[PDB]
Amino acid sequence: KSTYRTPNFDDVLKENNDADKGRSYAYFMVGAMGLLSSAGAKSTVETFISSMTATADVLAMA
Amino acid sequence: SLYKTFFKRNAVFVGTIFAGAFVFQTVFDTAITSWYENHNKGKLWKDVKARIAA
Amino acid sequence: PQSFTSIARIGDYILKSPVLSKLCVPVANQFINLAGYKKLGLKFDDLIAEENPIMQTALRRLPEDESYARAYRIIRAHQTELTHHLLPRNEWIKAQEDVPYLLPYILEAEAAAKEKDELDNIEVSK
Amino acid sequence: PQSFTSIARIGDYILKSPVLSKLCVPVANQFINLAGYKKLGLKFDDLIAEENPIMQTALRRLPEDESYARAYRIIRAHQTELTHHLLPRNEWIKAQEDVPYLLPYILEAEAAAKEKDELDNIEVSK
Amino acid sequence: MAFRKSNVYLSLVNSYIIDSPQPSSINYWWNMGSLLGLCLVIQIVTGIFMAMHYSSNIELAFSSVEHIMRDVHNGYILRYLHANGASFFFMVMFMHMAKGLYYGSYRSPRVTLWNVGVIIFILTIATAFLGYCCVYGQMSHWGATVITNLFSAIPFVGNDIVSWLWGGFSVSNPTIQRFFALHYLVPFIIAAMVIMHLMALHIHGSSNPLGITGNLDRIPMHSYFIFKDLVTVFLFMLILALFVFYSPNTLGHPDNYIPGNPLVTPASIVPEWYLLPFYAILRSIPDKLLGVITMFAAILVLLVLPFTDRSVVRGNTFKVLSKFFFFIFVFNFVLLGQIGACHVEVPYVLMGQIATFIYFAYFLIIVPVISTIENVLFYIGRVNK
Amino acid sequence: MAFRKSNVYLSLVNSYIIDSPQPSSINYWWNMGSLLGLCLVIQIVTGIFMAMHYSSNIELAFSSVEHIMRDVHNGYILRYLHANGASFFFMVMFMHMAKGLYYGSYRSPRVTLWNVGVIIFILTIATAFLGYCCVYGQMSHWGATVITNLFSAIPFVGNDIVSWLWGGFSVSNPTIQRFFALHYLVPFIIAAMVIMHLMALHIHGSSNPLGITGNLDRIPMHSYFIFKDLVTVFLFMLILALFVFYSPNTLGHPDNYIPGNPLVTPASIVPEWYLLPFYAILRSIPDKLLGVITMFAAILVLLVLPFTDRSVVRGNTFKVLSKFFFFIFVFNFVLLGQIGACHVEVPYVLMGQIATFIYFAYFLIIVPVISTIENVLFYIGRVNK
Amino acid sequence: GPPSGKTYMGWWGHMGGPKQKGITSYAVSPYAQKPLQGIFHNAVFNSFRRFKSQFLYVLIPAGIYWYWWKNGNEYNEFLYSKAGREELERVNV
Ligand SMILES: CCCCCCCCCCC(=O)OC[C@H](COP(=O)(O)OC[C@H](O)COP(=O)(O)OC[C@@H](COC(=O)CC)OC(=O)CCC)OC(=O)CCCCCCCC
Ligand SMILES: CCCCCCCCCCC(=O)OC[C@H](COP(=O)(O)OC[C@H](O)COP(=O)(O)OC[C@@H](COC(=O)CC)OC(=O)CCC)OC(=O)CCCCCCCC
Ligand SMILES: CCCCCCCCCCCCCCCCCC(=O)OC[C@H](COP(=O)(O)OCCN)OC(=O)CCCCCCCCCCCCC
Ligand SMILES: CCCCCCCCCCCCCCCCCC(=O)OC[C@H](COP(=O)(O)OCCN)OC(=O)CCCCCCCCCCCCC
Ligand code: HEM
Ligand code: HEM
Ligand code: HEM
Ligand code: HEM
Ligand SMILES: COc1c(O)c(C)c(C/C=C(/C)CC/C=C(\C)CC/C=C(/C)CC/C=C(/C)CC/C=C(\C)CCC=C(C)C)c(O)c1OC
Ligand SMILES: COc1c(O)c(C)c(C/C=C(\C)CC/C=C(\C)CC/C=C(\C)CC/C=C(\C)CC/C=C(\C)CCC=C(C)C)c(O)c1OC
Ligand SMILES: CCCCCCCCCCCCCCCCCC(=O)O[C@H](COC(=O)CCCCCC)COP(=O)(O)OCCN
Ligand SMILES: CCCCCCCCCCCCCCCCCC(=O)O[C@H](COC(=O)CCCCCC)COP(=O)(O)OCCN
Ligand SMILES: CO/C=C(/C(=O)OC)c1ccccc1Oc1cc(Oc2ccccc2C#N)ncn1
Ligand SMILES: CO/C=C(/C(=O)OC)c1ccccc1Oc1cc(Oc2ccccc2C#N)ncn1
Repeated sequence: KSTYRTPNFDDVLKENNDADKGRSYAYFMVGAMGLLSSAGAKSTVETFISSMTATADVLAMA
Repeated sequence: SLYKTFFKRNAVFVGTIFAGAFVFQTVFDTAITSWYENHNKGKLWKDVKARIAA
Repeated sequence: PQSFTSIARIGDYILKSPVLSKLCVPVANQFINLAGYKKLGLKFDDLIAEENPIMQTALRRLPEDESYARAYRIIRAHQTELTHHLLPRNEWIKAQEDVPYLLPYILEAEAAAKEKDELDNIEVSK
Repeated sequence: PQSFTSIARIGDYILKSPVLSKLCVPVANQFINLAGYKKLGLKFDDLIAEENPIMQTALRRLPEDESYARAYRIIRAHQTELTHHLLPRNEWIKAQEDVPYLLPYILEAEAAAKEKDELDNIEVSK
Repeated sequence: MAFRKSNVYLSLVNSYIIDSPQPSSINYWWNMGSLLGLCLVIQIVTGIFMAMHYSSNIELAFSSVEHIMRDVHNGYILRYLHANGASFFFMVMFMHMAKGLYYGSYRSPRVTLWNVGVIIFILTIATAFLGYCCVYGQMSHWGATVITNLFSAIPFVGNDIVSWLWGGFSVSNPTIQRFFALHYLVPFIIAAMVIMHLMALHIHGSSNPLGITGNLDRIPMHSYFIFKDLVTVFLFMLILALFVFYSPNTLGHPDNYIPGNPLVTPASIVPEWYLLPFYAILRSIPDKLLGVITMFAAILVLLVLPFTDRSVVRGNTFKVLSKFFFFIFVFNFVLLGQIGACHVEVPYVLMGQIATFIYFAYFLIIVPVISTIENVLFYIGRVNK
Repeated sequence: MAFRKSNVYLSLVNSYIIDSPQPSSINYWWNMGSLLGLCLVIQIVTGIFMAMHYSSNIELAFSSVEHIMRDVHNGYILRYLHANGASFFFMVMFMHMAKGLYYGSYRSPRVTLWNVGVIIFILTIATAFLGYCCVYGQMSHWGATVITNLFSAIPFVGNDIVSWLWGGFSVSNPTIQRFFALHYLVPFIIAAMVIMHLMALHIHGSSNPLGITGNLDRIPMHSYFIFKDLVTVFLFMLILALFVFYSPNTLGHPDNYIPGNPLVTPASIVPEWYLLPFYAILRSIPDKLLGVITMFAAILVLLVLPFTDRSVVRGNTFKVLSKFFFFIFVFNFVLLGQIGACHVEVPYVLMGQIATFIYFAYFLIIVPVISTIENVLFYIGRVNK
Repeated sequence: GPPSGKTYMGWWGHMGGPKQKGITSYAVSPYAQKPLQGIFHNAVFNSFRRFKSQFLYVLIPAGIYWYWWKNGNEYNEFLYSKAGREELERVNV
């Protein structure tokens, strides 16, 4: 048939599009992921770095 | 609008996920430690020392 | 790896035997229906691996109206696979449409490559 | 790095002064003879580094009879260098042949790039 | 053009993980290769920080690991992530190779990619053997005694390869010191083979689960398969964290917390779980020279698969007989691992000999016969004659 | 085409050492880069074989090296080739960098190639510092005491970087064990930077001693520069063999055959010869914080040369004033090495302060002023006005 | 550098498939679609047929190998008990 006729997309479309609500919820979930990934990567580096400080038997002879 | 005050300006979208994660560390560690010690009350050394004072 | 000349030699021997075509041909019809490529809208000649010089020769010599229809069936099968669905039942390939359209072009290119190989490594006698 | 517009501005100021052209010009003639590029058959404009957009523009606009002669002088200087020798004394570049053949093409391309840069970062007023 | 395509170092990054064309229909089995890259980084980084506190002398090796567990700040986290991370490395690698068998990824034009992967698998086995020796527990000493004594059955050179491997007359102090130095080096050779592995993959690209050409519908890597990779990265880290913090000694042997004693033999000598099927193949041949040859042939028989597969179709998706015998081979591999942890007793001796035969008959007998039959059934079910 | 151009792994070999177009007029100074590749292989291979016999505990480190010299078969050959090979590595690297200064190899379009080389030079200095600590001689202990105490003058973080570098309160047993583990690792990071160094070189090719374009006359690498490379490889090995077998302790200090004693200070604390000019720059600044900043600025000032050279001609071949001041800079570097081996006495204190100023004034004052004057002398000696 | 060998994949614009003509495609932005419309109509019927049209190729080889291991484990348990002592000398010959 004619290429100007668009097929049926109605079982996935929102009843009201409302562009300032669809963008706001998607950016909440991406922002929460970057929040938790930065706090997780920070404690990971501090676990490896603090293993080079003085051990428990060295501190006992201080 | 609350997209453009929270997630548009990506001089602090990198920033707020880097500063909200700083205060996140102390509130999270205080809440779990308080729950973990209350679940195990009567078994810790501080609960033992309070009545091995004799 | 096994050539289509060898597959057609074994297969035509079974189909001419009246006792072997009563045993193997019912088993082959159950094997194809359990394979399930027709429920994705494919013919069998769409499934042949093409990364070899014989298959590249046969795909060049295919007429262009059949080459456009082969490209649509492959694209539609990739989209159905990523959605983890099957096609609607009125869009399945029927058995009378599952014909070997590419097989005569493959067998012609195989016979020409065999004749060239025999003439290149050849003996003479006085 | 230093532009040829800046080099010509300083150099033409010395050459117009009658007291500065008596001091620096004898020193510059001893500097060129001690450099020794003329004993390999080169002019000075053969020695300019060419891996920049201004020099690629000026080399495209050179007439083709001068472009063929420049290519022969560069090739002859590479062959003399690997043999650890100098040219015969009757094949050295003379001072009246050491002319700046490429300098007007370089100065024209530099002025066009400066005018384009001034029009691209520009103010207005009502 | 953009700077990610014009720079000399960023164009290698852009053509591999940003703009590389992927087939649109690959599933979650195609995520195992990037998990193996994360596992190799985890094993290398926890390895360097533990090596700052380790002593490789035979009088000091067991107490150095106990010093890491007790006195180093977060030292028990470094060891438990390292020991459990080696078991997770082998599990992801087994699933990655079994994906290649099922979908026909070994076939042309990807034979060089499959051959480099077999070299990587050999070097990973040798790495885990050398790190287990560095603990010098009771299972460390006697497992090294059993394996190194196999090489003395080689004719005319055997009794001099073993004493060159010991540095002496038995497993002793020069053996442990040279095994720790080799254990540092081989993960850097593995990292260079991974780079050669990714170069051969860039030439032809990946296959897809339908087995047919992917050149008609491609999507770029960035933000589609980057975010699909994040789902399996976080699931991998969560399951690994449950083992490191809540059950850290489930995948090990309690005899390795006894220090190594060359005068007391343990009641049972058992390897780690990921080397148990190759241990049962070795114990099923009574002659000692033929047993060590068959043990190394179990890895090298993976190279015959591009020549014994006779099918004109790539993969197992539309083949019902090849599907059945693939899962026969999978549960045969699990049974061989279970036999390798039992005693040498009736009826486990005959069961291990039948399962060893089924392993080698899959590559050399079953695959060329079944794929020839499936070629003919596709033909005569369509051709009218 | 031929198989050396169609294979995925051999085409990298063919485009680098077989078919790569070289300028026809390069001299023997362009052979130093391939000698540096041979030196890195020699240091890595002798390093692994010695590490099979080495103990890194502070009570065992000095006697382990004496055990290598006496009890290991050909063990004195392994150590003497390793220690003397480090001095030959620095001498070839100094001549390689001085070739780049003379011929203008740092200039555009080769700035990325020059910047990667400066990173390699920093990592090589850190490698040789860590290997000298592993001997634990008397010069090993007190040289590590002097250098690690410099970092406590950094504001607000200084007293906690040093104790994180010691693992304790001074140079002690955790310091030597972590320095040997870092010493194993950094040569593998150097090998990865060398691969990035060769990728940037393949993009533009080499320069030539005339300073002008080489695109008009090229000859391939194989059998011309392969056989020219063999002449300098055999001369390098002959001179290295004369030091290893006939004079093996000339380039070292006899105080390093005394075991490390933290209670007895030596009469003179002197580094190896290739670190002596940077030691004299540090001792010429009386304030302790500005002295360690100036010491690290002496390496980082190599990055300003693409911006301070103002000449329109590449190289020093046709410039008589730039030739004179290049050799002023070379003999100033030798004098700074000699001052670094003297006592802090009159008049060596003022001589080291003047020579430190001449080092930094070459890159920032002398090169932009002289190259501006030589631009104008070329102009007015030809133009008739 | 030198040109490479002949492969079976190209790049964007010259990927190396057949020529396409007559196919139209349509798509809608993800910002204009319903958020997360899957757990139902996919756990209802879709995530049951996707493995139970495949379950018989896995569970017939799994039932063969589990029957074989369980039968051999009970026979080893009989041989080392008191009642299986007489068979034990016979089969260790
Ligand atoms: C060991 C430590 C490593 C940890 C990580 C390794 C993960 C290995 C898992 C094996 C694998 O990679 O293949 C998985 C395969 C499914 O592939 P598929 O693309 O056809 O399914 C897409 C789906 O329909 C949509 O999946 P969708 O993308 O829509 O949602 C994601 C889903 C979780 O996805 C994953 O975690 C993938 C592992 O989220 C939810 O379930 C929502 C409710 C919470 O599954 C199968 O083919 C058969 C299922 C059983 C396989 C288990 C065999 C293990 C030996
Ligand atoms: C730790 C030490 C490791 C030692 C390992 C070897 C390292 C050598 C380091 C010295 C060096 O770098 O030499 C470079 C320098 C090149 O600079 P240049 O441009 O002035 O001279 C072009 C080429 O030499 C002509 O040398 P020529 O080409 O004339 O030699 C003839 C022949 C090659 O002969 C030899 O093999 C002798 C070695 O080649 C032919 O032409 C015939 C072919 C048909 O050579 C020179 O001739 C200049 C002399 C100054 C050297 C002083 C070094 C100061 C440190
Ligand atoms: C020398 C080295 C030898 C290596 C041998 C490796 C053996 C280790 C065992 C690894 C198990 C991995 C088996 C699965 C391999 C993945 C490839 C595969 O089988 O495809 C997935 C299969 C196909 O499903 P679909 O039909 O929906 O997709 C078709 C494409 N359109 O969908 C499925 O059927 C998935 C079902 C998976 C069940 C497998 C159970 C495995 C149990 C092992 C337990 C081991 C610990 C005890
Ligand atoms: C972090 C900062 C690092 C600083 C790095 C500086 C390192 C300095 C250490 C010494 C390096 C040795 C310098 C070698 C000079 C290399 C320069 C070069 O590549 O060639 C220059 C010159 C070229 O001469 P031509 O061949 O072009 O002559 C033809 C007629 N025009 O060739 C020549 O003229 C060669 C003349 C011989 C030079 C003698 C130098 C003496 C060096 C004394 C070393 C003392 C060590 C104890
Ligand atoms: C692919 C990489 C690696 C693998 C598969 C691997 C595997 C292993 C294994 C299985 C053990 C025995 C663990 C136990 O049961 O206690 C071990 C121990 C050890 N490995 Fe590794 N390793 C790897 C990389 C490294 C590297 C690169 C280093 C050092 C730089 C290292 C240092 C150590 C040390 C010090 C031990 C002894 C401490 C311990 O027992 O945990 N490892 N390794
Ligand atoms: C440290 C080890 C390894 C790493 C990091 C690695 C990495 C990868 C990656 C990232 C891919 C592409 C994505 C994918 O298909 O998953 C891949 C594909 C592949 N790998 Fe590996 N791999 C490793 C080991 C192996 C081994 C042991 C084998 C086989 C014996 C192997 C054989 C293959 C094959 C055949 C493919 C192509 C699959 C296809 O295109 O369908 N690899 N590898
Ligand atoms: C670019 C590479 C390297 C450089 C420049 C270097 C440099 C040095 C130096 C200067 C010393 C002190 C030697 C002395 O005066 O006695 C040393 C010692 C040592 N290095 Fe290296 N090294 C390198 C690579 C390696 C590697 C890769 C290893 C180990 C795998 C290694 C293992 C050792 C050992 C065991 C010692 C102590 C034994 C001795 O004193 O000779 N080295 N290194
Ligand atoms: C392990 C260290 C190094 C290795 C293996 C190495 C290797 C090489 C090789 C093989 C070449 C080409 C041939 C030649 O011109 O000699 C080269 C060129 C070059 N290298 Fe290095 N190099 C190293 C260190 C350095 C350092 C420390 C610098 C400077 C700070 C540097 C800067 C350069 C430059 C500028 C060139 C281009 C020279 C020209 O084209 O005229 N490299 N290098
Ligand atoms: C200008 O044009 C040129 C050019 O003129 C030249 C000469 C070269 C070649 C010069 C080079 C220096 C390239 C070669 C590079 C190296 C030699 C660097 C070494 C690289 C490594 C990765 C080092 C690792 C090597 C090893 C051998 C370590 C492994 C050690 C082992 C296996 C021993 C341990 C084993 C046991 C059993 C203990 C060019 O590449 C080039 O560019 C196109
Ligand atoms: C088909 O399309 C694909 C594709 O699907 C995928 C998944 C990838 C995925 C790519 C990968 C998974 C990359 C592979 C992973 C590696 C190569 C990892 C290599 C490992 C290393 C480099 C280890 C190095 C580690 C260190 C140097 C850490 C050292 C520790 C230190 C320095 C301690 C610090 C010391 C002190 C004193 C603080 C592709 O590239 C790709 O394109 C082809
Ligand atoms: C041994 C395996 C090797 C594998 C190689 C993989 C590549 C790893 C690189 C990873 C990304 C690194 C980003 C580099 C940043 C951009 C490059 C750049 O800035 O180059 C230059 C500046 O030069 C430098 O300072 C180089 C910095 C050294 C980087 C060492 C890590 C950018 O300027 P330019 O205009 O020349 O870039 C175009 C180049 N064709
Ligand atoms: C980025 C820096 C790292 C890169 C290093 C590059 C240098 C690597 C070593 C080069 C040495 C050459 C190795 C042999 C080359 C022949 C390979 C071959 O014949 O290809 C295969 C055989 O497959 C293999 O078994 C490869 C084994 C690799 C072993 C390497 C350890 C057949 O050749 P093919 O027909 O595929 O050639 C076309 C390639 N596109
Ligand atoms: C040092 O002992 C190592 C062991 C281990 O499991 O390391 C991870 C081990 C312990 C007890 C008994 C044996 C052990 O080692 C091994 C080693 C091993 O190596 C091979 C694996 C596949 C093919 C060939 C070999 C060999 N040799 N196959 C089986 N067990
Ligand atoms: C462990 O002692 C190492 C020494 C050595 O020479 O190693 C090869 C050494 C011995 C005595 C005195 C000092 C020593 O070390 C050093 C270290 C050193 O390091 C640098 C070099 C250049 C720029 C910055 C630094 C620093 N820090 N510069 C000079 N001497």
